[PDB]
Amino acid sequence: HKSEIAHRFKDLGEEHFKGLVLIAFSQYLQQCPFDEHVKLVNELTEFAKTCVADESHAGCEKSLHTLFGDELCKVASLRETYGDMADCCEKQEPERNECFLSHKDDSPDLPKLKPDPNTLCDEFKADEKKFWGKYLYEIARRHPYFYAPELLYYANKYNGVFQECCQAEDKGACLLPKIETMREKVLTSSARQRLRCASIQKFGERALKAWSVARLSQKFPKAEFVEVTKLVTDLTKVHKECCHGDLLECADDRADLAKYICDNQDTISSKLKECCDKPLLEKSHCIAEVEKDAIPENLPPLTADFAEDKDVCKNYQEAKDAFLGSFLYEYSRRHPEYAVSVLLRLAKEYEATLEECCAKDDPHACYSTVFDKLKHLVDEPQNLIKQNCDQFEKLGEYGFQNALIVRYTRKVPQVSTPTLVEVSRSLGKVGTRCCTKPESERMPCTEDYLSLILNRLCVLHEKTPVSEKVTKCCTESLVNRRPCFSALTPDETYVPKAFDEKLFTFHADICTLPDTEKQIKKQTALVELLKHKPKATEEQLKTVMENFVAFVDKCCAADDKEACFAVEGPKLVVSTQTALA
Ligand SMILES: [Au+]
Ligand SMILES: [Mg+2]
Repeated sequence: HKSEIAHRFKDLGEEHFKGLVLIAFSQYLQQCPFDEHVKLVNELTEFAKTCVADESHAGCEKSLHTLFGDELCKVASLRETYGDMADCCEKQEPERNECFLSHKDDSPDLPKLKPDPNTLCDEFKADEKKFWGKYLYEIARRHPYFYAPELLYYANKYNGVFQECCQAEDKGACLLPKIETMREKVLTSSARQRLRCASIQKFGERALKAWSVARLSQKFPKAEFVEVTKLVTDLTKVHKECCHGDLLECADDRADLAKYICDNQDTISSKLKECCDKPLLEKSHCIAEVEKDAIPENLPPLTADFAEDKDVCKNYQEAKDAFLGSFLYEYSRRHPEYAVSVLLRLAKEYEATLEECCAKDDPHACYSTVFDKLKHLVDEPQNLIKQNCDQFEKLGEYGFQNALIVRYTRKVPQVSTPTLVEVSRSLGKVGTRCCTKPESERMPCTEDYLSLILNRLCVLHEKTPVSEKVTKCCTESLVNRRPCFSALTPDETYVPKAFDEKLFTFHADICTLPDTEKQIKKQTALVELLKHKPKATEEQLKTVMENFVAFVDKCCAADDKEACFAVEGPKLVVSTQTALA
């Protein structure tokens, strides 16, 4: 293929090709209408055909970055709509693309899609392929780093829901639990992916390679260290690809990996037959979430290769990363039950122990007892879960969430009120995800989800920074991010924010609000309280929360919504300044 774009079309087929390109446009230019995007997609798609006929046509030898980028620069409303993004056009590739990426909005502030059974069913029966595409649109433009192939898979599943439910009688009661389930999976899938993109973009491939080794050695402990390095290499490239935005190349390599993995399951995992039956995209999804394989029986103890062994310092100096990779693998395959995040912590620690012990007099005497500083980092996470699950069960979801709001607002009062609300809400849902799960399954479940959610915090923060505490924690480590935040305590350095009455005014429009957006208004007010009076003991906040509730309820159900929020509102406000010294 003297022509990359031709290659892609051949390799992917029109349907997906057309999808991935719409995703890309939707991800770079996030506030453009669906229509205007569809347009560009066909333009690029027609041309793609030109090149598959004539690999030698003018332009075909151009990179997919050049090509796609040139198209972006032709959008006429682009400076108007996107600002300093228009300036990226003045630049050569690959600086141009890099500039485009950096203008991707991680918090895009677009209407929260509140789905109507009846109307959505109409669009489906009408245009199934436009409906599918508009899904692709609306997700991708809200998740500009969403793993492109996986979002294809999700559009599929979304179609499978609507194709089935619009024929049931009570369409709504059929589909609405289904769209709700998926939604969580999609946000999880988004979160996971943005953490992959932040690994590479902020800590190098090295970082994301290790994230991999770990996870894969757990999935396929029956695989050689050779195999796993091949497998990793491949999957990192896919992820490097989807992150820098060459989505077609991404979707390709990923499918090539799926093909390879099934073409080799004999030297990877017994758990693969079920996956290696499916259609293209279903297959890859199933491989991702495969059952782990039984750990091989008679493996030596670790303590033999990496502590008892004589020439460990030596091997470590010979192939720094290989040796360390080796560790990560041997340790990862043995212990499926550890969280990935923990396993990697063990790895950096091991690295630290060797790096200190090697430049010493009697290096063996020093490193012999590494598995000692090592056990010490499997217990640290273990006690802080105990508390959380003790607290979740004793407070319920929304209640635990509010406790977290308080802890976080104290920890880093600096951070944007909107961020603290969204973050604390997600740390909350972790209770309901994990504490339910079997006592010993607990710590890994929580370690993974916190990994994502904390990254979300770092991602919103890095953009427009405020807390050196947040930044220090976000940048100093990737693995030790979670401990780093637990460590933080409130700042006597924090001068309390002044009283602003608009932060604690409640209009009769609090009863219009849905349950979710109702708690948010409430939770926001909690933050703005803790921000104004940071010293206030939960003693007081207790009756303050009981008080908003004494009031929201007394008016939202009063004879005249407003005459209440009118007079009874200011009452509450004078109240709480008398309440909080
Ligand atoms: Au636009
Ligand atoms: Mg390329």
